Amino acid sequence: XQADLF
Amino acid sequence: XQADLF
Amino acid sequence: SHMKFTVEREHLLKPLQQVSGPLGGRPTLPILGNLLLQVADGTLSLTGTDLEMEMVARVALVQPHEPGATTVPARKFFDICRGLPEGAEIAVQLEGERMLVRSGRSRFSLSTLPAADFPNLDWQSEVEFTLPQATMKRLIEATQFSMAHQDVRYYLNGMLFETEGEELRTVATDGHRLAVCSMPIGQSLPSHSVIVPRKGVIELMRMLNPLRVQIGSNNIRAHVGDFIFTSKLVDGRFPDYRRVLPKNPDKHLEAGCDLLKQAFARAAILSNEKFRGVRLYVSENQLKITANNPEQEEAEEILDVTYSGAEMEIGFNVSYVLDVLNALKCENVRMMLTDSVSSVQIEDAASQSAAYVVMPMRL
Amino acid sequence: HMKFTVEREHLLKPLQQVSGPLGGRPTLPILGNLLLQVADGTLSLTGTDLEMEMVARVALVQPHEPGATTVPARKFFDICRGLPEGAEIAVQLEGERMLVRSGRSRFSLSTLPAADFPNLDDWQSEVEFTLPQATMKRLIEATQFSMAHQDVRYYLNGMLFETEGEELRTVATDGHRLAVCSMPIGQSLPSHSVIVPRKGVIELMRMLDGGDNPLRVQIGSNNIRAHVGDFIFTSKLVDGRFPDYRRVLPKNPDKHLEAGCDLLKQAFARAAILSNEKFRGVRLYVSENQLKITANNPEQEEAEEILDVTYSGAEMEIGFNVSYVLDVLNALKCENVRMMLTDSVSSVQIEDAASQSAAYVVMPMRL
Repeated sequence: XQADLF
Repeated sequence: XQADLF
Repeated sequence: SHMKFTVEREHLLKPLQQVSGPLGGRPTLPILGNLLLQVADGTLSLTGTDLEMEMVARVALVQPHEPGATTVPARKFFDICRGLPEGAEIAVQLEGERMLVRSGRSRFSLSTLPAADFPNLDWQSEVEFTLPQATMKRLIEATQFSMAHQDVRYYLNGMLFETEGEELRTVATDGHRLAVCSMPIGQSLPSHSVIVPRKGVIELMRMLNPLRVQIGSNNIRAHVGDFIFTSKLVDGRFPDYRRVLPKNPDKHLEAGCDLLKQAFARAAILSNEKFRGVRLYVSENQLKITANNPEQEEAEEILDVTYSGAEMEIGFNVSYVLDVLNALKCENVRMMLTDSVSSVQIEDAASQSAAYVVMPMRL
Repeated sequence: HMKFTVEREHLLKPLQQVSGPLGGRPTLPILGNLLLQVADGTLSLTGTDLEMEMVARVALVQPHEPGATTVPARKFFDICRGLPEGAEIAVQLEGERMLVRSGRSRFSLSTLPAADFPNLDDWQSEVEFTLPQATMKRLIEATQFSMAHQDVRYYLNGMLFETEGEELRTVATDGHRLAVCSMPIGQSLPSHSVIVPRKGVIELMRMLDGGDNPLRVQIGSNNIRAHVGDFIFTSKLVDGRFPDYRRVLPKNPDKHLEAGCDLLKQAFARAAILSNEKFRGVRLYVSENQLKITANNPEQEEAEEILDVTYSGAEMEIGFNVSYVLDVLNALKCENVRMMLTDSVSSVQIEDAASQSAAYVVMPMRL
């Protein structure tokens, strides 16, 4: 993996 | 609590 | 690795939901979270178990099928079937240690456990009879709230099923309060009494067109259409209800069920959170309910009732009273008393088919 | 002194609304009480948790005496609720007890001094506006599922309320997915943006009954106030710098997918059954006019769904938390969905194919 938007 | 029926 | 069947979604749903009944959350053994699937002749059988009880469902196979057996994850298989479009054709087949489920362009591969590893209950019937769903549902609903939950007296964590003459009777108690309901079933029966475990009573309740019962020495079976429920019985000495029922009550009270319920419900707000004791001052044609708590808060309710007998104060766990009144879904209640240290019998003023006994408190 | 006699039906909705901000385990006992004030021909009822408060005003058409006290909230509401329809509830204070009488029912409750009741500190409004309750309920409902719960980034445990031109906008993100909804309110507003705490978004949401009163909002520096008929809600704001949503929206997506909302939802929901219980990852393969969704778990069980979609562009494989996708599709209560992609490591924008008022951004998982 979850990858982050920020 | 009281009391018991049996 | 040969089992094959194609069934319509709607022929699997109710059976899958019914057999998954005895199955709990967090199964001890992985196979207990599995359903046994067996194809024999033109019938698919689905079995669910928890070792103490089991639920079997039979589904007619009008489409091509191959005989065989396997066990598959219960919730997962039910969810796949339920998640499928209405009217979907569900084609199932075994591919070694995998069960394949196909319907339209949806494909699922579930992991199986050998059918040979599936547990099963061993018995012969002694008492047999039929009864309408509604009679069972009413016998259960009338008493189930009075069952103990996780008592050391393990036989109290269940419901007594008793046959006498042409009647079926259910009894449930937790040592503080008791519920008994008797219904005529239209058949002469031998005097027999067994204890059904609470998890079974719940399962029996959830399978409720007609209902047939077979009682054995250590088992109970219930057939309702294409479903067969079996349960082991509780080995224990259930208390005799006939002895806890007030033998000769001299005091008799009558009141409106709803006014009495609403009065106890309001007094309860200011009763002790742990002990829930309310006081009853009964006097000629009048009831006064009072409650108080450690914070010194007080409630008082006065009601007009039909009462001619001796004045007396009697303490009660208001939850036990409210439980009874919510069970009696009637217009008027009859209360039968004796003294401040003895049980009270509560019933519908227009029916004696159910009776409820509550033991008092010293406040 | 405090004395009032009011009808049961005039207290029920007020007592239920003012008991809203109240937690189950109050730190201070007074925090489980409601402040009761009689002043002129009005009874005011207040409930607080120190971060937020709810006030209700009830008109007094019967004899009354001015005064104040605090009284256990749940108990007073339950007494009133328990009394018959039309009951006339006569309240009077008798020292450290408040007496409640109605018919042949009598209750004596314990009180705490009104003087000890907590006040929210005074503040100055900066932005003021009116809107239908339905607009506010739709702005909240569209985004609330995307707020963080108890994140590190405390400024995400809430919803951004932003005014721009004639529009009110809500944004909610947890760092993994985002939701933004904008509605025109018919009034020119100064550009202002504040963060409402998630507990206050919930309270604001619960005061929106349906109508015959508009919603009057007052936003300040560190507070938000909402007036609906005879109820006034006030909340403290979250002290933080909300991230910019305008930079997380795919800047120039080259890939566009269209599909039926329900068929897409039902397939995802079926694939989800055989996805990892903890991580919930599903694989998306997009190819000409087709979508394939696959899932597998540690037990090596596998699900696969194939769908007809409207897609013309480069083939791509992208991972997603199926719960985040399902949340968006269930939010979008529509006929068709539009998905805008770029690559396997970049966010996807999801929206109704016929409405842009709401937009959802979901960040992928690798495998």
